[PDB]
Amino acid sequence: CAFAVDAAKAYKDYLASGGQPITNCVKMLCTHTGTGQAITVTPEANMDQESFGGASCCLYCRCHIDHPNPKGFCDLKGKYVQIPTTCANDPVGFTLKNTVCTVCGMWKGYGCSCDQ
Amino acid sequence: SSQAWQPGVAMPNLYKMQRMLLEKCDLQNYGDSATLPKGIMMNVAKYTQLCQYLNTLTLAVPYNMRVIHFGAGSDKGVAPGTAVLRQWLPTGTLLVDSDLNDFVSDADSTLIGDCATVHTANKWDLIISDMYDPKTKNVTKENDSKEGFFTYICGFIQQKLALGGSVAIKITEHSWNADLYKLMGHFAWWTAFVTNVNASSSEAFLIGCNYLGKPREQIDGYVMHANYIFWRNTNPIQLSSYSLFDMSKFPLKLRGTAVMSLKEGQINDMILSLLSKGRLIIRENNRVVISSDVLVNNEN
Ligand SMILES: Nc1ncnc2c1ncn2[C@@H]1O[C@H](CO)[C@@H](O)[C@H]1O
Ligand SMILES: [Cl-]
Ligand SMILES: [Zn+2]
Ligand SMILES: [Zn+2]
Repeated sequence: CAFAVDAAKAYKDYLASGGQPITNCVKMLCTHTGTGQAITVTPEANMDQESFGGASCCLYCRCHIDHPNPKGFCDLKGKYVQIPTTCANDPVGFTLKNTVCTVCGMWKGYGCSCDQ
Repeated sequence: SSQAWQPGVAMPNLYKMQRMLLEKCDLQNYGDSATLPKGIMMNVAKYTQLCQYLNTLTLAVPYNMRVIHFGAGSDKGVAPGTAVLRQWLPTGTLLVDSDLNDFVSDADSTLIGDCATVHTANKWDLIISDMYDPKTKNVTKENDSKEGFFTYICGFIQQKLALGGSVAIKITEHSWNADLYKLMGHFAWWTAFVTNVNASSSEAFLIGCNYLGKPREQIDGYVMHANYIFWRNTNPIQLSSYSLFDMSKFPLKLRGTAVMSLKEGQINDMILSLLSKGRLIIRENNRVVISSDVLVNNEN
């Protein structure tokens, strides 16, 4: 398939053009005293984050399209994703645009302190 | 009252013992809305309070626990209730959910279709249903016991709920079934639980705690629903979101409850006593296999 829809680029371009972020991401009630890691088996928001059900924050899940992983696996479905409170207006955009540190499990740039 | 700091209110036992006639439900606080924490959906708040209440019962919580959740989709295309159940349940709990309409879910597996199409090889430790048809809320017509998905739920419980297991099935003034109330008498204990965030509604969760597979009590479900409505009609419940703000003890404790496979002849009074205390589950510990029947038609 030389042709494949690039949903990620479409959403980024849509946001940059002033489009409204995807809504109805499922925010969880929690203590907000968790580890702050990015993607966890139960909500782990710290005081600076909100925790969301993972599937509802996944662009591919929400758009009903194939995941880019060759086996179609989803990093978020069945887990909880922690989103900085300052970015919680657009959890899908946040998870799409950012990366988890493979070492400490925090978001690169939003918790990871490994370059230190 | 002090009820406002609870997750909700369970039917007081004395109301269960009445012989009321069925009346229209007229709630004092109807149309009031609770103030939910910023950005929190009603269905997350509601399931959170339900789970907070279930934490107070003698649920069996085995290793390799199996839970099935009917009516899990929303008009939003997501599954907020499933997200709360998976937060509540021990990590690794097998969670299956289902709905008539398509939705995306955090459950381990999701089946889309009428619940009547759903079959499972295995038994379950907990059954949750939020299935509801708002077309039942017809105040101009008689309020009779409903069939439809309630007929499926009654059979599903009797065929596929492990002994010792529990259920929470959503009902309303008009969405109810007499046999389902009668089946509550096949559990060691039961109630009708109203969440404090949705106390302005005639909704409740009918909860059966520790299934015994046989009647412990003979319940007339037409009378029991009348008793439930009488309770709601005479006991205004203050809308409250207070319990949502303390999540420290929310997770369901992994009790490691024992699972045994037993044939009906071996279920003696001792076994029945263990089942009744939340200390035993009886079912196979095989693989979890589910399916949905699909009707095939060629329209050409
Ligand atoms: N017979 C049914 N089978 C499956 N889901 C149902 C059924 N009736 C209602 N629901 C679901 O119950 C939820 C509550 O209205 C809705 O998501 C609706 O699709
Ligand atoms: Cl009765
Ligand atoms: Zn996904
Ligand atoms: Zn790191």
